[PDB]
Amino acid sequence: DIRQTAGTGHKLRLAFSETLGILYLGVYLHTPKQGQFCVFQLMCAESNRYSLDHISSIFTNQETLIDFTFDIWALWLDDDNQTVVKHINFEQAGQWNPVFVNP
Repeated sequence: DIRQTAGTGHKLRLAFSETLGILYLGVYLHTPKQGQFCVFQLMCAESNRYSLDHISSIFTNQETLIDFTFDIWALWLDDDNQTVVKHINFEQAGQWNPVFVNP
């Protein structure tokens, strides 16, 4: 899936939140067009078993993922040492903001 950027397939696939509940995850899927993300709930119970339950099936980004912190920060890699960062507010809805600078 590397295309022209050899070694970029090596990336984190799983992020967790800093919310002291620790109750949900972010997961990255790769696709021919740059991937998707999923969100899962974690339910813990007196039955002594933990459930991992789907919430967000799909989520759409842009450049080649380095790392992500899940509100979902996405940090991306491009050629010649280039970068882009993106935020998305999710509510099912998505508001998006990227990074671009011309100096």
